[PDB]
This record gives sequence, structure tokens and C-alpha cells, in this order.
Amino acid sequence: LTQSDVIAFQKEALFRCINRRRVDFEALRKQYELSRRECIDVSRKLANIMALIVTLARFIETFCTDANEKQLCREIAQGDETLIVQRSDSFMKLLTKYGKPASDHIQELTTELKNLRKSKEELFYENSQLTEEISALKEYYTNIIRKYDRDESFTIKRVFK
Amino acid sequence: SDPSEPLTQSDVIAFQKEALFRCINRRRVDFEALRKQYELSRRECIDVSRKLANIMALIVTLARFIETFCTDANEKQLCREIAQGDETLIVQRSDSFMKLLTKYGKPSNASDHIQELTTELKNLRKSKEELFYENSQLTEEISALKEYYTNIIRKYDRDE
Amino acid sequence: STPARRRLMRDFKRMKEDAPPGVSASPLPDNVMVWNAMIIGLADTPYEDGTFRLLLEFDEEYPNKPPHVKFLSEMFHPNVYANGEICLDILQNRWTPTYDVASILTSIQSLFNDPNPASPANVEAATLFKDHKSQYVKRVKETVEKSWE
Repeated sequence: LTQSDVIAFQKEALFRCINRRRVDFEALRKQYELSRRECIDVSRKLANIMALIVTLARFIETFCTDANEKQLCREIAQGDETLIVQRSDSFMKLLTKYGKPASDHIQELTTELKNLRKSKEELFYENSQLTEEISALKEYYTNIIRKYDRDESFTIKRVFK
Repeated sequence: SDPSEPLTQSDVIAFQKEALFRCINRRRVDFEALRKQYELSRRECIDVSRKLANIMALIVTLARFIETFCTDANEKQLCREIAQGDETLIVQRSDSFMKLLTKYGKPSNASDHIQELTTELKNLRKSKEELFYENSQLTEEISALKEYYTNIIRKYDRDE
Repeated sequence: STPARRRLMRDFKRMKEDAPPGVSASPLPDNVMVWNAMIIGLADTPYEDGTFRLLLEFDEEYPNKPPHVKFLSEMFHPNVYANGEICLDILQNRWTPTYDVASILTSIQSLFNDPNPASPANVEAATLFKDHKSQYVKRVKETVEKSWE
């Protein structure tokens, strides 16, 4: 378990410990991949619904005459799960009110589209950088610990002076 | 064996055992760091799925309401189907549903063009939201790992 | 009896009074013309911490003729034929008699950290050494761990 104690264990068993750890590790990995596949699935699904909703909120905002109504739509469109679930009754009440079946507004929407496209690209880049950071970090920290174990190995000291 | 002494057969076995431990402790650290990333991703699955349950609830609500205003039967059927609260049908028909909301939720050519634009806005938002969720989880991962590794390293520092 | 067998004795003395770091070597207590050696792979080399066994076979043409050397432990190096033979320049065509066992083992150790894909003896090893460097490190690590048996 600690380095100093390794002298007392047997070599044939240390190999078995290594295989014990190798198989359990592949097991946890297959689990981890399962987990992540689920998280992305559900996160893409949730993304779609919230998008449908906040698109709706902004759409209907161009109609609400009351300043409470306008504030309602704006807050919802800020996209928070909680605040949406919690103000959904009033949101629906709003929707009941106004559903009973130019140029400057379309320019607004194209402006909306451009800024959102920028945001998406920004976030995609930042996603990538984060993956790289994770990689870098794991390599960095484990290198450091490997050194620490090499610095308290006395066998290393005598083999190498 | 004295540093100034041909290395003996006991010495070699000893070196190998400490090299074995080094390897064992390396795969052990790497394993428990995986343990932390895993526990984190399970917590995150719990949390996104609770949110998902809930906004889907709002979707079902929304789908029922629109159904009460549909003119054509294919529209009614889409709402009722979405309204069942199936988590896939809403991806597969997300566009058509958005178009229904902008079609009836409101009280020429411009109208149809705004429909297209708002659908596009939804899709982009979707993408932005996917990316935002992925990035949040990644940052959490980074934080989890940093906290993990730093404590081991600091446990070695307290070892002087 | 012969001068080759007392030169070998001189190398053996070197292997004790100034045994080079990370290597051991000793002829059979009966046969001096045959030596068990071993090398340890260096830090910050993909062969780090390995423990590779080596066999050296000597004839009466020593130190004029270098001995035959092969790893017994499984190996994965671009300058290593699958039978354990080595493609080192100071063994074939840059050998001098003033090189002893201690300088030979270490002239081999250097190959680990500094391979030579210029005279490749194991195709796969020199290949991954230029294509899938990570994967190459993986195979070398298998080598290292097996060497501890």
C-alpha cells in the first residue's frame, strides 16, 4: 500500500495486484463511457426542449403589452431550469391570453442569429480547450507523483548513487 | 549492499519490488482519479435528468394547450403524440413543433419568413445549450481532478 | 590461464571497484568466458526502471574480438533483433579492445533513451518510434514489466 512496505510482499502477488487493478480499471472505464453517453444524450434532449421554450418566450414577448408580461418572457428566456419550472403556470396563463387566431423586427432576428452563431463558435472553441486541459492536467499531476515515488525509493538511490 | 559493492541477487529483487510498487501506485492513483470522474458524471446524470423530466413536463403541458387550437388533423396528431411525453419524438419533430408554436401562439410572406427565422434561432440555441452543458460538465471534471491530485501531492509534502 | 582470461579478470575487477550505475555483470564461477549481465533502464526514458538480462559469450580472441551479446529478457527496441542480437556501432564497426564489460553494458544502456532508427534491426520498433509514439511507449512498457519476472 505504501512504498516502504513493498519489501514485505511477494513478487508473484504484486503481479496479481497489477492484473487485479488492470481488469477493475477497464471495468470502471466501460462504466464511465456508459455514463458519459447517457449524460450527453439527456443533455442534448434537455437542450432541445429549453431551446423550444426560450425561443417561444422571446417570440411571444413581441406581443405581451404589460411590462410584467414582458419581464416574464425576458426572465424565462434567460434559460434557467428552476426559474422556468417555477414560473411556468404564469407563463401558460400568458400564452392563453394572446393566442387567438415588420422589416425592423426581422433585422433584429438576423442580429439575434449572428450573435448566437458567434456564441456557439466561442463555446465550441472553449469546449475543445477544456478537453485539452483535462489531458494536460492528468499527465502533469501523475508525472509529479511518479517523481515523488522515485524520490523516496531507496533501491533507486543505491542502484544509481 | 554498500553503494561500493557489486549489486547482489537480493538487491536486484528489492529494486524490482519497489519498481512494482511504483507501478502499482501509479495505476491505483490513475484508477481513483477515474473513480472521481465517474462519480461526478453520475451526479451530473442525476441532475440533468431531473431537469429533463421537468421541462418535458412543461412540454407536455404546452403540447396539450396548442392541440386545443389546431386546424388540421396532422397538427392535432403531432401535438397529441408530443403530449404523450415521449423524450424522442420531440427531437425528431422539434422543428415542426416550433413552427406550430409560432403558428398558433401568436394572436403574407413576412409571417412565413419569421417562422423560418425562429426555427433557425431555436436550432442555434439548441447547439449553444448542448455546448453550454458539455462545457459546464467539463469544467466540473477539471475541478474534481485538480482537487483529487493536489491532495495526494500535498500528502507527500506533509511527508516532508 | 591465457591473457584473454586475465583481461576478463581486469573487467571483472572494474565491475566491482567502480561498478557503473544500473548494471551488474559476472562470469560463471567455473566458466570465465561466459557472463551474466543485467542493465536497468534510465529515468525519463521509456525503458525506465526495467531490469533486462543479458548473456555474453567470450572466446580466446578477447579483447581483440568483442563477445556475442544478446538480451535474454523480452525486448522491444529498433536496434534489437528478436533473438536478442544488437545493432550497436561500437560492437560491429567501431569496436576497440580498450572497451571493457562495464563500458559495453553502458554503451548499450544509452541506446534505450537514444535509439537509432538509422540501422533498424526490429522493423516494428523503428516504425512506431515515428508513427504512434504513444503506442510505442505502451509496447516498451510491456517489455519493462515482463523484465521484472
